[PDB]
Amino acid sequence: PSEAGHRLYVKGRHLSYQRGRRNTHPKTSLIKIEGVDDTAAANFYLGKRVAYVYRAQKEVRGTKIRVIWGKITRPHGNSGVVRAKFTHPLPARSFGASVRIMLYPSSI
Amino acid sequence: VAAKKHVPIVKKRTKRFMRHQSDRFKCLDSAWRKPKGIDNRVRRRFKGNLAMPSIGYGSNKKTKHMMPSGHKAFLVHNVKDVELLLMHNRTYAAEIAHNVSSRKRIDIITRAKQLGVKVTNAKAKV
Amino acid sequence: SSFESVVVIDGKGHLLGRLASIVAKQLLSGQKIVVVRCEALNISGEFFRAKLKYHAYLRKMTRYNPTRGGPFHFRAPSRIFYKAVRGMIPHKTARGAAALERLKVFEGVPPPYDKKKKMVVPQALRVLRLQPGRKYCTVGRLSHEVGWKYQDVVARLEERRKAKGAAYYERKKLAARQLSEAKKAAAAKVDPKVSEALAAYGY
Amino acid sequence: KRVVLLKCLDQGVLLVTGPFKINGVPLRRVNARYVIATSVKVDLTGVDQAKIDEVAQPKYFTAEKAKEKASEEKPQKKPVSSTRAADQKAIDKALIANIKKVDMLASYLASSFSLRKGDKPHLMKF
Amino acid sequence: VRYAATEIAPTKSARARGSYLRVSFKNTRETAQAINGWKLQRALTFLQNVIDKKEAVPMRRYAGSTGRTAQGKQWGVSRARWPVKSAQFLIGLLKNAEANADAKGLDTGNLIIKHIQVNQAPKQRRRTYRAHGRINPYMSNPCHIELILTEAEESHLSSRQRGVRIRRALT
RNA sequence: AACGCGACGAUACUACCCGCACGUUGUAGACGUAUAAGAAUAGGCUCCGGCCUCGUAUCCUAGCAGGCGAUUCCUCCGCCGGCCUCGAAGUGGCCGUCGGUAAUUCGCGUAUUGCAAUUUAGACACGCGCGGGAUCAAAUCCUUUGCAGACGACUUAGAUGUG
RNA sequence: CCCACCCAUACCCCGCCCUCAGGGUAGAAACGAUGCCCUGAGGAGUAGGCGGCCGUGGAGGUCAGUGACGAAGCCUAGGGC
RNA sequence: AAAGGGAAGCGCUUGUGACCAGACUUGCGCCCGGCGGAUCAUCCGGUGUUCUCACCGGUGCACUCCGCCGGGCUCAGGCCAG
Repeated sequence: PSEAGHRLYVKGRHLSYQRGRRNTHPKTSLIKIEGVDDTAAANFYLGKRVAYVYRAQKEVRGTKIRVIWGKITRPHGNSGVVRAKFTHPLPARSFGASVRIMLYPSSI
Repeated sequence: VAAKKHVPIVKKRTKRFMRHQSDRFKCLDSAWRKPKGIDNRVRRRFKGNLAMPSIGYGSNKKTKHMMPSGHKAFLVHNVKDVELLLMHNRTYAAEIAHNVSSRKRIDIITRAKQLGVKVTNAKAKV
Repeated sequence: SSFESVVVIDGKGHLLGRLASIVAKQLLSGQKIVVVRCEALNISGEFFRAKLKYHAYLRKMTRYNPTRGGPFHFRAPSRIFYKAVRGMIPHKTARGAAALERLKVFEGVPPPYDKKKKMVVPQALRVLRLQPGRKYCTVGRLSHEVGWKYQDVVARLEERRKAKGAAYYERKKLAARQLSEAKKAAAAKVDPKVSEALAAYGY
Repeated sequence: KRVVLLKCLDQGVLLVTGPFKINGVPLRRVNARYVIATSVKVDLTGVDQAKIDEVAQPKYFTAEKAKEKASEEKPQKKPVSSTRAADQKAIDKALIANIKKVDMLASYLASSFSLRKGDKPHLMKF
Repeated sequence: VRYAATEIAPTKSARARGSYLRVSFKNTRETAQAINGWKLQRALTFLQNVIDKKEAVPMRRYAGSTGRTAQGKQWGVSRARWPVKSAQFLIGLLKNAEANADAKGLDTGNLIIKHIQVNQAPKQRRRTYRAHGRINPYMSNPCHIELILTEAEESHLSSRQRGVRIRRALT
């Protein structure tokens, strides 16, 4: 049989919200995408959809898994950190949580 | 019937303005009171404190006093009062008064179903 | 930038503050970090300066009751590294505690980390950071002088682990050689079209 | 999955096929924003553009959708119509005929794409 | 009269009540919390042991600056006492409830104390004399006791989700 | 350390162990969540030919989330049993059996989830179940002791006896 | 010295609210004209000054007002403005 | 039912669990077929009015009107979205 994987997304880590030294704006999140280190590398992923996946307690419509969706808006800084805007702001417990950056909508 | 076409109803703020220390004293009601002390932090508008009501929170004039269904409430006590909404079944919804008896409620609900006007709490006393 | 399940770092030849800052950033980002051999960790400057710093740290204690609230002086090199890491982390927050539970520090290389691949951090290496002629000290030596009792036990455990690693080294050398003549013997039976296409593509 | 584009429809829609005997993907529609275009181009000398136009014609895939859903509601496999089957055969016969000329292209189009460690899509060439 | 536990029907349950009883509210509350959820005969035996200085009621809430004993280890605490007056009052109420249960015809040996509630009765207003011509209240704090014994005893799926369920059902 | 750890003895049950049968069971958060020399840096590695900025590397990676049947190959993986071996917080090596296995080629199926909607897929611990294998124990209240003690707590003794 | 980056209620655009300002609306198919329509600028605030609304008890008029088929009152992790 | 490692309470923002208010259940307009009736338009007499407009009775007699029942077609209809 096949011994291959099935990953068609790219991994990321959710760092924090858009913030100053004290004030924090959860309307925009900061992500590392795996393997990007430069603003030019992060310029590819602008406009790509992004999904954060978590588990709940109750069973609704055949699933215990909920997804919050968003898109990558603009680069941040110089180290390839990207800004993401979602339909709902991310939980603050998700600092250090893995997120799935899609390959679509593609311009290739 | 269905409400008339309107702009999207937007609410600038949905959380109620609480009185300062109304959560700490049971002698203080949750109704809004302006702090008038010269050194009160809410009055001096320090960050992290309670906001005050202002005229910047006022909702749109086109969506003013409108329910999310797109209707404006009209308090009704009798059949002659619900007949006043013969022209506004697309913008006005009848709200039955709390002290109206059950038979009069049934008569008003029947007349309102005839007129095609929405009753907000027509499931009352059934 | 590569995400791993857990990253094992040999503590030998590393600088305390720079390594601590790097691993603290990794822990707060969400990367699980294990640091081994904290006895071979390095601090720049002359050794009597570090002795001044640790004895000044020893001076502090709660006056009315030393059993509560006071600065508790952990003499182990791994615990000194843990204090340096913790000072760079908001440890009194729930996020800080949930990051600190992702860190483990040890003296020597306890099993089964002895049979796992160890990373090194170039941004904290002494040979890549310090100028020649500048003095340096050993965290293990400082710990031994300030009261850490287990220098010789770690020494003999590391000696036996190095003997076993040497045995694994001649096994690995034998495997590497016989793989080399395996590839050389198989090279005669490779299809020439496969050879040319692989050479053109880059293997 | 790895498909071959037949022609570009309107409003971001592409009309593709597997072919069906290689990987199992029939005549289908996708969107241009949800695909990655590779450098491999299957040659189309021998495919019938009349049937390509008929399958690209609208209401082809949705004319019997309601009827099929009402028929479907032990599980049973949904019947594929003879028009779809004959059209798929007429498109893909020349498709495998052209594909088998290029070496291991059938294995490529049968294989599904997956990402391994170190695969950076901003550096990968498609 | 209405009890606090209105959910329990009186068809297969027994009840007992006592009002304006000159017994300490705190001690009675602790004894009720000690005997709550118990078999009736075990509760009667335990209350007799509380009188006979053999089993102790643990002092849980109203326990400030109270004594410690070896008999609290049966409860996992260190502070426990013997409120014999509350014990006597509760045996009186429990025997009244047992008598009511026998009058109803229920099985006495299968009854457990499902409900028991002690509330603060109106207080007895005595006075005491202090220094400097002062008078302070010397009030008693009575309690209302009530108790009840009972017999011991995939929709709105998406089209794609429907499809994956059909396919894994087929295969 | 009363929220540090180790070893040992006895463990009644709804307790313990084994198999599979799944969780409106929980997890600072799986998606190939792959990769062991030591040492030096004004020096090292080796097959002893030579090599060293470079991990930009190596392994693995194709098939209904990966089927069925041949052609073909003796390659890889896994569960058990034996012999060794592994104490820094203990696990790996060989042999034997069994099972799976495109390295080459071909045949039948894939549709209809309707133009994207997490790809519900892993690990640990926990719980309810059966079908089996193994075992019939302690502690506290009580009496007593004074090597102890405000009370708790501590040292003792209570089952046939040197009580 | 050079390069890039982070962010305030600070500045630009847009929406909304209020205040102020500037305009139009009758041989009226004609308006809570005390109304409606268009455009622009500004929005902190103690002592202080001014305006508009909300609520409480009672009186005249009116709603051929509500009500034992339940008024007032009270409770309400239940709602709307 | 829930939280608690030397305070709680509070603002913004998610998440978790529990509980709920809206909206929708189809309407509008044609083309057919089948029903049930003549409240069609003209003319006449009377009545009241805005003095040219309506009502009433004679008035239709089925290619005209008014309702109902089956279809078909067009349009507009709630939320989240590409």
